[PDB]
Amino acid sequence: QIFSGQWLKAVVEQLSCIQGPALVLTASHYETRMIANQLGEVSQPVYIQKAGQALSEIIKQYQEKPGILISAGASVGVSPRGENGEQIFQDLIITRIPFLPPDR
Amino acid sequence: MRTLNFNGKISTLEPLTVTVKNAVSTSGHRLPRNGGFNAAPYFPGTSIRGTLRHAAHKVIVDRVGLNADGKSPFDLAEHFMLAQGVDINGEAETFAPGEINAGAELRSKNPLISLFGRWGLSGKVGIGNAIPDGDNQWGMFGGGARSIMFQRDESLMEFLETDQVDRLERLLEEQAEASVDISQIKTEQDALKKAMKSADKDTKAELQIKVRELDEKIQARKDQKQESRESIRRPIDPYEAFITGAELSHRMSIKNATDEEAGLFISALIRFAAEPRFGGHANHNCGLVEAHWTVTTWKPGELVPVTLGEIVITPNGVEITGDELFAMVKAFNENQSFDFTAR
Amino acid sequence: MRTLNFNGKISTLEPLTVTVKNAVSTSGHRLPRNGGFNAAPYFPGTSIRGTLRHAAHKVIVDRVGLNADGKSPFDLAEHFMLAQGVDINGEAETFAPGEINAGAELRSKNPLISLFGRWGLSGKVGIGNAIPDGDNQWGMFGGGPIDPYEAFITGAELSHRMSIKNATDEEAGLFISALIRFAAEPRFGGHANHNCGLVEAHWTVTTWKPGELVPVTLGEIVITPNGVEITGDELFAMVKAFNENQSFDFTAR
Amino acid sequence: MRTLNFNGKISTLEPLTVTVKSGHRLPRNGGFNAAPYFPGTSIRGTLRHAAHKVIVDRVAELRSKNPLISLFGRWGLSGKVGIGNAIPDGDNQWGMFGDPYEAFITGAELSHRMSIKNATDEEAGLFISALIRFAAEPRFGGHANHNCGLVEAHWTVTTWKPGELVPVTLGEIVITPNGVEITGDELFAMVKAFNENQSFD
Repeated sequence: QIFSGQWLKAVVEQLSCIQGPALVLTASHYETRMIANQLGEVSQPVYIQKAGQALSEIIKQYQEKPGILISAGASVGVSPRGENGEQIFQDLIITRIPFLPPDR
Repeated sequence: MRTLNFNGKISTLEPLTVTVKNAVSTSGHRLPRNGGFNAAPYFPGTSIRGTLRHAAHKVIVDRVGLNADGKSPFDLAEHFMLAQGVDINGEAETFAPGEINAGAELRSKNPLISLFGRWGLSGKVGIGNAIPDGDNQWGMFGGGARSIMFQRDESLMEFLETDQVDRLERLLEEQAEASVDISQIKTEQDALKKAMKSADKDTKAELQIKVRELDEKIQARKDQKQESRESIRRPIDPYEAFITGAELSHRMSIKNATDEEAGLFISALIRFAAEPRFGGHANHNCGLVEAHWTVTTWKPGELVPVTLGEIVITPNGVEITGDELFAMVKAFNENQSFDFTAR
Repeated sequence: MRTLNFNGKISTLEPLTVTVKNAVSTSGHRLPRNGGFNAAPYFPGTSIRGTLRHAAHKVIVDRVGLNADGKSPFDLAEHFMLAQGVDINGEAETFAPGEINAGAELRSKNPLISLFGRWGLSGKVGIGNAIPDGDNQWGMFGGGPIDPYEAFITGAELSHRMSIKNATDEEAGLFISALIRFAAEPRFGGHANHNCGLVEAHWTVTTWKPGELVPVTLGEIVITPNGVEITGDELFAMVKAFNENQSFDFTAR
Repeated sequence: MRTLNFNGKISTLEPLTVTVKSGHRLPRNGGFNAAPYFPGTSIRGTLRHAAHKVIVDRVAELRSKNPLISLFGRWGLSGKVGIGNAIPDGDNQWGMFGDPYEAFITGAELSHRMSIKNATDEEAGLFISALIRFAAEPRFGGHANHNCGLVEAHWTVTTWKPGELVPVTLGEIVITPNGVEITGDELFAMVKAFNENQSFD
């Protein structure tokens, strides 16, 4: 599970090229870690789903302050609804297709 | 030109230990296990072979004799080739044409190298591992703790001058503050080790960089502690060892051994028996062993092996039975035609 | 230049206990058991090694002499080097190439450090584990909400064995003198309170010239509460050898 | 810094009971069938009480000031004194008397060894005075009501200056209900050296 540097760079630059609040949905929390680390602290402050972190705290925190929300497989559906029932993200970024690992 | 199998037992007069680098998980000093975590520990044949090889080297240098000042005729390269088996000047190659049929003559001239071989010359002697007979017979010895002399006996305060008393009490206070802060450090370090034990794949390598940095920091904290860089009142790590009286079945074999080579090996056992020490912890007198070997040969083609004799190493003496072994030692001593220099 | 093996017995006038943190468990102060939970307890060689190392230390400092003030010429660093083998000053150099032969020179000038090693310097002396001969020679003592400690019993015969490796006349002299001084207070292990540790041991000093088929007994050293008898003129020769040598630069290293 | 070894016998004329604090069995010197012994803990307690009563009656550096902690010592400081066990010399000499108790028969002959480590003159004199006050109330163990504490002892003091091959026998102490009997000029010198002690505490 090494993410090719070319891919990480391309994804990070494309995310940085966004211009509005976004919900970057990764598959694994390690992909979140790598994107957060390589992402050079761009504006619209980023928000990361720490392994095990309940999504409620982070989602509510991001509701008030919008910006890049790098979630993961822990997204568990639900919705990143704006407080008064309005879309507070314009860009749903699927970094990679959440392919399940081989079960040998 | 017979194959001699010394089959027998090593009784452990004082605990038998060995620090095999692979065996010792940094958790603690563990005796090299005979496969997996839970197998029966064995004493390596490597350590026994090294001890017997150094004994044979000492036999060879003593038999050659020393000069009036007491210097062996050999040079450094010759000693290293004899005992360590390593060539200093690089004149040792494997499967090289031209040294073929130089093995017979070289072995005849150098019974030691014939026995224990060199780089590219097969050693006729194989020194098996020591396998305990019974269950148990291994445990943790040593342990204890180095201590401050002056909390153990106050009388030594009366030898030390007042300035040295001041130095010793600044040494106590600095060792104790280093202790407490190294301690809280290790406590967060092991909570982080728990985090690692529940971290993911390829995220723990950054926490491991962090750990190596912590380590560097620790060693610097150590450095900048003036003279007493090292904790004095520190507990001593236990070393696993075979209990006193442990019976360890041993199988050694000299393949196609001439009477000269067998004589040199036996004399090497006579000289080893003067200090029957194996392994380490010789500070704790570890390694002392009394060992009895029934030497049996087996003429190829014959259905059963004949017993040439018995070699019993004991603190009271070395008993050699059977005229074959005496004749072998005498044959080796009498033969003046050995050369342990050049090639 | 010889290897001296001391083989013999320790008779425990009062019990003998040792609080080895490895052995001691929630039950209390229990001797290391020589293997499993049920094997015969042995008195660790570490304790006897420490006791004899410190006897050697005290004889070395007293034969160095004391000033009118009542203090020894030695500094703290060399005291620690001799007794605990800890490089206080802080120049170890491990297997330093320059040290390669200076160690021998160090052995010439510092018989104690040669006898009892330091970090990097192999000690000639090996102090083994004492083990009881018979059975049920160990019980609990210390009755008093008081933890009882395990110890050997009065008169327990413990088969001890030491070994000086390639001992010069002066190194073995230093060791024998260390034993003569240790006989003044023949105390091992702990519980010096309750008097546990005081022992009455005796050793057969036997040497073995490498190559010879049998060792030759140089004599006997018996330590008893009524004195120390050294039979065999050779041991006396090694003792006077160490005593009369004035060429030990213990300050240096 | 002199090291005093007090080697000697205890003659008991009555049952010496201990362990007042399944049956009442004497403490076992190894195994189950081996010989019994008298616990040094009780002797050490009695001697501690004796030193405490003597010092209250009278009234590194810390050891120098106060001999009491020098002899016995708190948890921190090491105690100079060591109180051995009392082992029977001959076969039997103990019976079941009396929740009946087990104790040494009248006339039992008991070997006892004591020491003072690297003793100095002052606190050695305090130790000897503490022994001297023991003939008045030579009590070991409880059963005060049953009076089961009457003991007699003879103690050969033997110093040994480190380095010599032999110890020198300073003198003898006999503690009997008839009184205290003391020999050796040096021992009286130590006692005279304790009379003018200036430790207080």
